[PDB]
Amino acid sequence: EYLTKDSFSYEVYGIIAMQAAYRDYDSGDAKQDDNLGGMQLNNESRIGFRGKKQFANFEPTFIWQIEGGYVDPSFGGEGAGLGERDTFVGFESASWGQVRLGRVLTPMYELVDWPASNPGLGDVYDWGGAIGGAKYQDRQSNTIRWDSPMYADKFSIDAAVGAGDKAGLGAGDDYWGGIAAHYKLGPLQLDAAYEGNRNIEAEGQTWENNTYLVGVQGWFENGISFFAQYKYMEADASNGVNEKQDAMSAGLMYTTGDWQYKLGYAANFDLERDGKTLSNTSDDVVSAQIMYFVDPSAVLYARARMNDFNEGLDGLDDAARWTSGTNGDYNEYSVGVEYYF
Amino acid sequence: EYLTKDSFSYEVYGIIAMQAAYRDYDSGDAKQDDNLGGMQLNNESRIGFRGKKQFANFEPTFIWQIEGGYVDPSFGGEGAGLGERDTFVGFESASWGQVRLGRVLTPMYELVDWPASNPGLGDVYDWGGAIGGAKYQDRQSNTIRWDSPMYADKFSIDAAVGAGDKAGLGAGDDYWGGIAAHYKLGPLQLDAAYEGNRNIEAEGQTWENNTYLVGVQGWFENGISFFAQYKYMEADASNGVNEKQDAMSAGLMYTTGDWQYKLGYAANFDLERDGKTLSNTSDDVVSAQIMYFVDPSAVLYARARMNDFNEGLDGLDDAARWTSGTNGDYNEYSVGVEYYF
Amino acid sequence: EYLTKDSFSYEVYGIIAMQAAYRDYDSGDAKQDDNLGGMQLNNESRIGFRGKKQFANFEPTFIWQIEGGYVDPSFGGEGAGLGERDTFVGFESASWGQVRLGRVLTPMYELVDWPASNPGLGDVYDWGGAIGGAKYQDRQSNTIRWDSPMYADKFSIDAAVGAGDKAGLGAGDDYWGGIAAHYKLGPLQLDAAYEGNRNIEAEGQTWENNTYLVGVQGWFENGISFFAQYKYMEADASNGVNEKQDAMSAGLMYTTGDWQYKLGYAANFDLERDGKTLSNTSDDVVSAQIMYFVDPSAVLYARARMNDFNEGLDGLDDAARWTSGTNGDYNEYSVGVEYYF
Ligand SMILES: CCCCCCCCOCCOCCOCCOCCO
Ligand SMILES: CCCCCCCCOCCOCCOCCOCCO
Ligand SMILES: CCCCCCCCOCCOCCOCCOCCO
Ligand SMILES: CCCCCCCCOCCOCCOCCOCCO
Ligand code: NA
Ligand code: NA
Ligand code: NA
Ligand code: NA
Ligand code: NA
Ligand code: NA
Ligand code: NA
Ligand code: NA
Ligand code: NA
Repeated sequence: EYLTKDSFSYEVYGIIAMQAAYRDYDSGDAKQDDNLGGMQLNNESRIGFRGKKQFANFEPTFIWQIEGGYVDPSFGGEGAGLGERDTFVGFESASWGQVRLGRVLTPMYELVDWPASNPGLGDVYDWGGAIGGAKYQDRQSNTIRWDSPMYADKFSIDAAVGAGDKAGLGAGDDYWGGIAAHYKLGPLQLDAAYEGNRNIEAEGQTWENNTYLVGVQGWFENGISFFAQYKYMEADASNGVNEKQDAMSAGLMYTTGDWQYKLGYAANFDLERDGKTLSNTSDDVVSAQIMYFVDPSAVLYARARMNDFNEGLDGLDDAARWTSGTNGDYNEYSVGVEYYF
Repeated sequence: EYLTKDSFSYEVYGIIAMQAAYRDYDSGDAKQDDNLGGMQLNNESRIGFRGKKQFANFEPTFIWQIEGGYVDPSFGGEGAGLGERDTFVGFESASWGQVRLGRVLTPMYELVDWPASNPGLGDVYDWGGAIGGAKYQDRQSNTIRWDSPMYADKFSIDAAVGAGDKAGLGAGDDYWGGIAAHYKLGPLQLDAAYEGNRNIEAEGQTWENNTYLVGVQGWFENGISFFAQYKYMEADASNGVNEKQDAMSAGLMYTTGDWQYKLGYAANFDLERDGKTLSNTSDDVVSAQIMYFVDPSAVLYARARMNDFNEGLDGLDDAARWTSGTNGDYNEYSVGVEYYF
Repeated sequence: EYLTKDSFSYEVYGIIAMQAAYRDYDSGDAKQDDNLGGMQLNNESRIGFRGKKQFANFEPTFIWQIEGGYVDPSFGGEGAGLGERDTFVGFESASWGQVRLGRVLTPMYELVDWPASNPGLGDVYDWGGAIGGAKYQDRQSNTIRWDSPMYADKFSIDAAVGAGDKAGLGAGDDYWGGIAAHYKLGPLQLDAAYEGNRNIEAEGQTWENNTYLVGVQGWFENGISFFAQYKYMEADASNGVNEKQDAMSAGLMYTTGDWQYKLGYAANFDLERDGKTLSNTSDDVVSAQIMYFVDPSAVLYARARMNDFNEGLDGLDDAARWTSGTNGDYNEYSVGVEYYF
């Protein structure tokens, strides 16, 4: 008659996240600036379901999750389905960690996103950049991913392979594989990652991409913390063209009582095609944030950032290649709340 | 081990609503009548999640809600995302009421919908009418809305501002602001509202709209209740054209034991453009309903209505302006159930 | 303060289902084979809500359900809305069974799907076939369905009528009706069903379809179980053309301890148009499966199947008629898990 934790085979969880963001664009076209700029709300709130089950006849515990998408992001319409964010089944056991099948972050993307896309560094460092093909996937369906245990309390590995975007619709044979490693050393964590994408169809060619990342995170007792990463992207097209572009991201934090101050910087350097530097193909971003720990489950923040994007380039089909800079440079001021349950 | 109300940081709620609706169209084209008319089911059922949190370091209580859309409405395909209906975050405190950010009803729209679009008066009084620009938003994303407390147990105010439909996609600079007030006087409630829409792009112009509303609702001890509203819509286009149209809606109810009888009527009067009446631009609807209070949480109803729409007009670009009458006049018989938990 | 079953007016339920499926196509075009074939994950996981209410003033119990769609199927993108699968309201009472309004399986479709489309026989026997018009609906909105009680513990009937696919959007006047009956006697069940579709618009004509089904299922105590069905499809177009096609499906199972071995076969025979057999319009599939009962609430399985589809035909507008064979023959190896809560 009376319920316990065991009465249910699932848990609802949520991230309630609302940002009010004012953008000021300087694209060169005043109408486009009026259109893209101004105040919006960016509602990144999402609901998920998850659970576990010890099957009677198999030792590794079954796990599963189904996570909804952002319910009303800026620049988009209302509503999200279930299964748009990390959504998987899997198994776990103490001695070998976990394996997940479904829709998860790639090992490389996970590091690109956290720590290195925060606060607002993502237009440059996440999906920014000018390279052809596919530098990496991000959250990707049709994936198998292994997460190792924390060996000797210090070292862990994440490895995955998956189908590409066209392959997932029965429209291509693209695929990828990736791996990351993490090592904890006193106040530091060292990070390294790789992703290779193959059979990528774009601009009339087939591409292979290889992306490499090295990074550090540190947390010191006097309240200073930081991160830094360097990311190296290479791409080869089936007509013989080679491209390379590198990038970096860094952040510095000072935490005192219920406050975190943060500065962030990220940059993509000029792209190189067949040994030649394409001028003005770099991007950068500077960001400042103050965050208040309003509760153990929530934060309030204020943020200011300035994005200075590349001036454009063509792809290998002689048409403009789309980048995060195609819509122009902008600055943004924002405030927000996030709450976790 | 045993659960309480406090074990969860969310509540699921729902409105389970099904209507079987038979429409008989008289559009002037027999094939169109056959297509638009006939029996459908209108499943307006929806699920929502909501909760609150007292943040340790902030006095006003945090509130949130994520509401799904109608799961299978008539004239539409199956399935709704989370966040299609009222979906927001906010804060509340006894002395100042509540503030919500996200997707909510405008102050004007809320009164236009309830009481004045029920039962089935909405084709005329909600989204019906012939005026250019945007007479008002309805449920709108990118909104901040304040709801005052009930001052002196009599008077309350709802005020809001938000981004327009194009601005929410980064495709324009439309916006709007609105306010409503409610005053209790014996068995009556008096209502007034305003909305102003700006930078609305349509028919090759930019438009400003101003809409005003005044109303009454009454509930008497002998079982009679009623509502009546008058609504005045004005619009100015950037080429100098002015338009005006007004409207009304009224309803009379008799409640006895577990039954409510209801008659409803709404009309849009002829539109005026630059001081000249456009003939046959009016609409009206008459509706009758019997409702049974089948449970404290539910109702059953039967409803009959007749819609007589305008005979068409052009917009300022010399093409037909779409209205709720464009698909033709129709009558409708329906039965339904609604249940709340 | 403490919660019971009665504290909630709804239950969450789910089917967590993941299949890893490798397809090898032989379409005649090596690029198309590369595109459609390869490994995908087919995530058929879904979440639902359901509940009941005894209304104070009505004896038949109110029932409802809202079921989400597959969260990330193969050949499709991520995310599903609530209300994509069986989503309805209804009433139930011991003496007359249940009545549902909304989105449910048709009586014919329910038998076509289970037992007769498992394991992987659906390309041929569910949506396969070459006949014009609409052989039957499957899961359909705008439906009323009655499920009788089990009379004398042996005999039951399911009957339904509904609006068609165009009618549901206000774009046509299609409709259907169907019925099925089941008789249980010792270790056998006999099945029979019918569906008639009317006013179906396709290929420049209006169609009527009539589809008939007879079947048997058996379950014996020595671990042998089986099913077999015969399905007869007839269609008449408004220009006088008659089409007929028949089909079958059968399966044999052997269950011992926690294992089920299964073989399945289904076929569509050559279609006949105006008394003439259209050569090479048949399809068939053979499938083998081993299933392990890993828990009382879950299964693991491995499956191999070979599909051999028709070589194409034209519809009555002299263009290719789409069938489940249009993309070419393929074989498939898969493994999966399903778990129910
Ligand atoms: C980007 C890297 C940021 C590094 C932040 C500083 C980390 C720690 O600095 C404080 C050093 O702690 C040792 C204290 O040294 C002073 C000791 O003086 C003598 C008293 O015993
Ligand atoms: C302690 C680490 C210090 C690292 C300093 C290296 C900074 C590199 O800055 C230049 C990279 O290019 C980014 C600037 O791009 C701006 C956009 O350019 C407009 C036309 O491309
Ligand atoms: C508080 C009592 C409210 C009394 C409501 C009376 C409403 C009168 O009916 C108006 C509907 O008129 C329908 C057709 O008339 C068209 C004339 O156009 C100009 C409007 O004055
Ligand atoms: C369409 C033809 C498929 C026929 C397969 C029938 C095989 C079933 O074997 C039954 C023999 O049973 C011997 C053992 O009986 C144990 C008690 O069973 C009670 C009835 O299930
Ligand atoms: Na804008
Ligand atoms: Na939005
Ligand atoms: Na991708
Ligand atoms: Na119709
Ligand atoms: Na519908
Ligand atoms: Na709007
Ligand atoms: Na493929
Ligand atoms: Na998929
Ligand atoms: Na259908």
